[PDB]
Amino acid sequence: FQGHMLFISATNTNAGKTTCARLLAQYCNACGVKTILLKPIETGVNDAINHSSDAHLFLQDNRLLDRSLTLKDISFYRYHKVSAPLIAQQEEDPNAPIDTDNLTQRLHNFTKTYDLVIVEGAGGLCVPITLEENMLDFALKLKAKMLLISHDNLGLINDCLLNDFLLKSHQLDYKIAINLKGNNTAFHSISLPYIELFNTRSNNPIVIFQQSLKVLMSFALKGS
Amino acid sequence: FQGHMLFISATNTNAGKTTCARLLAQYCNACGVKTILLKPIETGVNDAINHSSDAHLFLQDNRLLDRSLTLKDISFYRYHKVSAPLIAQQEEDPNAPIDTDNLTQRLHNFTKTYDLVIVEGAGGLCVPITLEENMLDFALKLKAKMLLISHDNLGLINDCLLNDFLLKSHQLDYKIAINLKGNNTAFHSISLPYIELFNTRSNNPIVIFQQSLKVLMSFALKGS
Ligand SMILES: [Mg+2]
Ligand SMILES: [Mg+2]
Repeated sequence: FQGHMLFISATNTNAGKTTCARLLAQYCNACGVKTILLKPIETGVNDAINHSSDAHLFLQDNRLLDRSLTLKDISFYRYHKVSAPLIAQQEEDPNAPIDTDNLTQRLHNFTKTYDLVIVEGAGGLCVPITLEENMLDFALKLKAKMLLISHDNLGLINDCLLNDFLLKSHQLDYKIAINLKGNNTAFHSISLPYIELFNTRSNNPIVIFQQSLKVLMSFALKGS
Repeated sequence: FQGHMLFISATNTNAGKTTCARLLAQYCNACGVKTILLKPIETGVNDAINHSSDAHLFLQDNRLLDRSLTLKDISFYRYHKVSAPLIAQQEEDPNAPIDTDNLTQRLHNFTKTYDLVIVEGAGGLCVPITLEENMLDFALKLKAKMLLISHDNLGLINDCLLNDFLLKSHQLDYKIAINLKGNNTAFHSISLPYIELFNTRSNNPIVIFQQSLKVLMSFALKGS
């Protein structure tokens, strides 16, 4: 086959997509699985003045494999507004709706040259990209596997399970992984006991990202 | 018929269930719709030392209609742990799993004496009560209408739509209302434009709670 593709979404903005994506791509590359990081859509940016957007961080990592990469090779629709992409596009670029067919082509072209293509979304599964499509729809069009990153705070149970319900209702392979931050041991006392129970009762368990680099590389690469 | 019943859930703990419930019951009572507030399950409490839990606030309001009410008349399963109810119950009261058949009886008994029975949940729709049931399951067993309160911050779009997807997938009447706090005008610039779009495209619109006291009383009381 050509390279595999893994979409990274989240329970909430700031849950840890970018941190986790970069740690997973680093692990994969260290294991000889040639992996690129892409941020096709990004809001809240001003590239004239700031070089630490998600796409810039991914570009830094990516140039360790290809010096010739530039920002426009890995991020395609970029907006100043800190909002859903649909809204940002309508306000800043009214004559250029986001074209997910184009994005699908561009992202799949990287499966020629990489073993794994990691695609970070924006905003969450239900966040609108176009009038007709949300991030999940985009992931479905890509035929990617899905890694949903959860925050590690009170509330994670509800948030994970809301996403579980949406994902299990669609035809894609997915995992949910909690981004368990340093210095949080309330998690183990408050939320973990339910995660444990859920995992005995579910055929698709919720994992802890930090425990799961090998498992998640296996997931991303398995099969066709 | 006997009195109507409205369940109040939320996108997230602290979104504003209790504030909104109390404002809606106050409005209803001022309109001559005799309304009680119930908090059947509550975690994170210590009644020996603190009298400002949700049940205590509801009791304050409720005693304006019935001096004889006490806390145990309106809240039935109460735990110290700040966690999902299932976990709190398993740790603090291992021999008494929450009995939603009992709760259904107790809550319906209030439809004899009230025009509207408002029931606040805990935690969120997917938060576990028993091994088999979450808050949504409880609401379904009650045959209540559902009011889902959303926070007003960036992220509300995703959160509302995740809940929308779950609710529309089940057989109940529901509304989603944003608790738009004082001093937030970012909402109108960032999130409202999408809410507006969504509402033109949906047969069940997302409303703003503060604009909607009349509409929400109408919703709660309509029909059987
Ligand atoms: Mg990011
Ligand atoms: Mg409350």
